[PDB]
Amino acid sequence: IPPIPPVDFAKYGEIEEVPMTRLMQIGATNLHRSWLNVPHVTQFESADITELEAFRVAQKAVAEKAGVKLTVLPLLLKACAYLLKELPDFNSSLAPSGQALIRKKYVHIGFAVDTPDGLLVPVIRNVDQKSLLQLAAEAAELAEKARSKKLGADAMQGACFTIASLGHIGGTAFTPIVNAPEVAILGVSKASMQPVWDGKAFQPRLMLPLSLSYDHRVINGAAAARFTKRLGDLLADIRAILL
Amino acid sequence: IPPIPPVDFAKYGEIEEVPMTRLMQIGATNLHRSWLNVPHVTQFESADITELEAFRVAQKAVAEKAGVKLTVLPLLLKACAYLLKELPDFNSSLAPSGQALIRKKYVHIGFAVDTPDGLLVPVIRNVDQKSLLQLAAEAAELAEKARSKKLGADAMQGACFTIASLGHIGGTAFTPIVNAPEVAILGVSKASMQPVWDGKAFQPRLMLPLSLSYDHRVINGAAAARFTKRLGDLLADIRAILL
Amino acid sequence: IPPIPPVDFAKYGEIEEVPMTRLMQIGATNLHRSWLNVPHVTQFESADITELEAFRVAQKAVAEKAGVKLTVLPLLLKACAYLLKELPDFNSSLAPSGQALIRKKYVHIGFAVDTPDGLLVPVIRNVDQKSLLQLAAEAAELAEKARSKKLGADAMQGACFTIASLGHIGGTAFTPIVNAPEVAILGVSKASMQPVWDGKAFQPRLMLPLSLSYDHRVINGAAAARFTKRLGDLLADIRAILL
Repeated sequence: IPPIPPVDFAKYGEIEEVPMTRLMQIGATNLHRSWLNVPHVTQFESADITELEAFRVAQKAVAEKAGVKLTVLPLLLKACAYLLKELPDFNSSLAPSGQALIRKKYVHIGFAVDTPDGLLVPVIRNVDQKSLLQLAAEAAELAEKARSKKLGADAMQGACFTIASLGHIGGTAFTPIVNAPEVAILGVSKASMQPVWDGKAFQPRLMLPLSLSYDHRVINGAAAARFTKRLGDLLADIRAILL
Repeated sequence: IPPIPPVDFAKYGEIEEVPMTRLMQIGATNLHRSWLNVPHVTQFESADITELEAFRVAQKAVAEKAGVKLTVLPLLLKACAYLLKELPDFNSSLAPSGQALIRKKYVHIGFAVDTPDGLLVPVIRNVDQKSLLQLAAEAAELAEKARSKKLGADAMQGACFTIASLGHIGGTAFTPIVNAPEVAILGVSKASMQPVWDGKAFQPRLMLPLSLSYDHRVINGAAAARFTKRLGDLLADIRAILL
Repeated sequence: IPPIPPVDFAKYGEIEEVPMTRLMQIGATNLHRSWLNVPHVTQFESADITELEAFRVAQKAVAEKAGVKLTVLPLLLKACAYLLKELPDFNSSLAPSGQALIRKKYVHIGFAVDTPDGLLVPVIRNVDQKSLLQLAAEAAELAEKARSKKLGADAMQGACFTIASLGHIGGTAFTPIVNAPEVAILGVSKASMQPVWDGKAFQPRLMLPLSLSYDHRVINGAAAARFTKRLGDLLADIRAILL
């Protein structure tokens, strides 16, 4: 692939060289390898989380009694695990022969933690089997170990899917890059009060922006549209996970 | 381009190998070839289809008398054909010498049909010359043949542009991949009632999300912004196609 | 990278060959080189410019007395220059060794001008040091020279960042391509009156759509979300640039 021509940046003013941590360099390589290997499409959707939010906030007592903080992330992890089982092509990878998908029968999900040294994506194993306060505890632990460089490379392996949440900082939507060999990554941005037509008038609903990027070789437009539609449906009423 | 390292997925749990149809493999190759060849940009726009929708629904009698279903797709195909003639760089392809555009003087448009075996994009020839009930009939036929594997490879050729509609499933917008050697593809998502400022107050208008991806080597930002603006203008009042 | 198969386009109808200006061909090459080199992510945000707009319009007298037109572009250039200093990783480039960032201590910003011959991106040097009417005058001059082929290649060099504004034509958002070796580009689309929840009811605020594409090897999701959040914050109240 043609390289970018070097420029003498100091011809234009003062420059300074800072170096990249080995973590950034690793990260840089993996993103570039994914970019050139995966033809990316991003499907955008918004989910009504007004009732989910009310639930979160009411269970503040129980979560503190348990010592966990219950954010949107365990609710997101539980719903994507239910969906990764319903729509199995999202829980799979392209076999190196280019002619088979390896469908995984397990659901481990990674989530992006941005640390000073670079991006880490710890993996919670068997998300489909853990409860909201279990995933809350564990997500929190893995993030603290990630920040404190105590995350062992074992916990960075064998994910089937990645959630990347930037809702705590800002933004309306973004187009994340698939962590190949996974086949999809869910970006989540900031929730806002939005007018939503109730058939007769506009009601304020709290809306969560979702950005699903996927590997278009494995997932086609209709399948990905159906995945963010079911996810918006499960987040609007998380009780559907019970049936 | 650096390959993705193989992972032993069975170290993490049970896996299963399903194979890809030849159609998926073909599709996989073509998308990857487009991805690496076309520097992609997506221009997003929303079009007011309140009046278009009213028209569609009122002509339900005539369409049933004709045996056709009149969806948004023939209305979309007629407007893009008028525009492909107004803005001819969208109806062209980059010559293999890298230094000429081949402007096509015909308008054939493909539309994406997602079938079990994979994606098919049948082509309606000379969309600029057919009427809304003619394109309605023909689109329906080609889709049935596509699903029923009776679509002959002849009808999959020589398109100038592609419409990919996922409005029947969901989503707010997506970033489609250009089917090279074409130079653009229109993605269409779900219509929603939206408040739109009338100069004095917010009126509910039915808004259609449009996502134009284009080949930035051939089309620059201003030209693509002008294309989705004219398309939003023609869909808001389809009578402008008459003049 | 696998080439696109040639098609005999004349099998389908009349075709015509128009040639590409040398400018388009140069442009075509540079975009393709960026595309294959930079793993791109776009972060979308909206900024409340109601008060900025009021200010613009009230200073119409002063700007005309000075002979300049004061558009949104000098306001945008001043805010990104303040931010390029606050968040220095956006004002830097990846060193050819792949293992260092060259942080620039100067702020020169380019802006996209679409001319008949192709795209030109003139550079205003030391944007951080010039005033709103100075940047207004200079932006206007450079654009006229760009259109009139009088722009000397000197003024097309050593930019740290690019603003690409299509707000004067249309669109809701787009995904621009990073001009490598820069690490980010801000796309700006059309402002619309939008309902924005004031804690109790929806107020019409004039909202500007921002689309920040970045080089994900150098900038991670949280940093880019923080950059468009600070930019939305500075545009909502440009007086924060004074402190």
